[PDB]
Parts: sequence; C-alpha cells; structure tokens
Amino acid sequence: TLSILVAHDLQRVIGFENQLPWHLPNDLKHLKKLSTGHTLVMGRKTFESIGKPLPNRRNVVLTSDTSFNVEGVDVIHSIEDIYQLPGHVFIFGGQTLYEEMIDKVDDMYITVIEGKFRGDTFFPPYTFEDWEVASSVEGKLDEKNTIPHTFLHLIRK
Ligand SMILES: NC(=O)c1ccc[n+]([C@@H]2O[C@H](COP(=O)([O-])OP(=O)(O)OC[C@H]3O[C@@H](n4cnc5c(N)ncnc54)[C@H](OP(=O)(O)O)[C@@H]3O)[C@@H](O)[C@H]2O)c1
Repeated sequence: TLSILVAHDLQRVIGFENQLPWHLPNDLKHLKKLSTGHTLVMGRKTFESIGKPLPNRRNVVLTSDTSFNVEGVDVIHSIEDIYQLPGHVFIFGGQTLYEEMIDKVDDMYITVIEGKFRGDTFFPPYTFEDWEVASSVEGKLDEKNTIPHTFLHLIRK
C-alpha cells in the first residue's frame, strides 16, 4: 500500500525554509501513530531538516547522491525504487516527492492546517472529484495545540 502523508495549510503550504511553518505537537503524534512499524520515504532536503531517522519505522531517503550513507537510513536513487519497498509505504515529503507521487499513491493522509502561513513549498493542487473522504476528524485544541486542524483520509476513486 502506497500512501501520502502530509500536513498542508488552507493554501496548501507545506514548508518554509526547509522546516514546518507551524508548531503543532498533536499532528506529529498523529503522523507517528500512522507510520510506526511501517516505511517513510522522504526526499533528501526533508531528511536533512529532520537530521536523524525517526525511531520504530523504516526510514528511506530518495537522493541522487551516491555518497549518501546514513546510519539507520536506507537510500534509494529513483522513484522506481519506491515500488520495490514492501509493506505499507508512506510518501513523506517534501514538495518534490509529493509532486512525483500524487498521481501514483493509493490514498492520502492529510492534516489540513486551518490557517494561512508563509511558505516556500507547496502540496500540489488536487480535487475532491478524484478523492473520496474515507474519514474527516477535527483535531482537538489546547494550550500547546492552538491551530485548528482536520485529519483527512482520502482514497482515490
Ligand atoms: N508539511 C508537511 O507534512 C511536510 C512533510 C515533509 C516535508 N515538508 C517540507 O517540504 C520542504 C522540502 O521540500 P523540497 O521539495 O524542497 O525537498 P525534498 O522533496 O524534501 O527533497 C528534494 C530532494 O530529494 C531528492 N529527490 C527528489 N526526487 C528525486 C528523484 N526522482 N531522483 C533522485 N533524487 C530525488 C533530491 O535530492 P538530491 O538533491 O540530493 O539529489 C532532491 O533535491 C521542507 O520545507 C519541509 O519542511 C513538509
């Protein structure tokens, strides 16, 4: 199973200066819940910004750099390599990977961040006429989680 994993704002901003534009602990908990025990594929810039593999899942980095060899990370050098990855595979950014994979994934787990942030990277436009809402759940807010957000699971029609 091949799934997109992403948080984007009302204008589909996903990043600014190689980091998330928002601070939202609950969404990171959500994404770790979805992906534990599975596989995260990420482009090189996204990986470098995280800086270290996420524990308790297979971390795969897509890069053209043949000198890339990081402890606890598997490297791939083509999109085609993604299809050889066994199990539930999550496409986890950044913009380049989303653009390359959005026409290929089975479904998408999207957190809509219900705000407008300054961004330099975007999730590609998509339409609900291609995607059925399997679920839509409003995130609960508190002191440390102050931006309204909605967890979507969309499945390709
Ligand atoms: N909001 C979210 O849920 C979320 C999640 C993840 C990331 N992000 C954001 O996304 C932004 C980064 O996106 P980005 O597009 O700048 O970078 P990126 O997708 O993270 O990485 C781009 C790099 O990935 C490698 N790559 C991509 N396609 C390739 C291919 N077909 N063959 C070989 N290598 C390939 C290349 O690495 P090389 O140059 O080394 O060859 C390319 O330069 C950051 O701001 C980050 O915060 C947001």
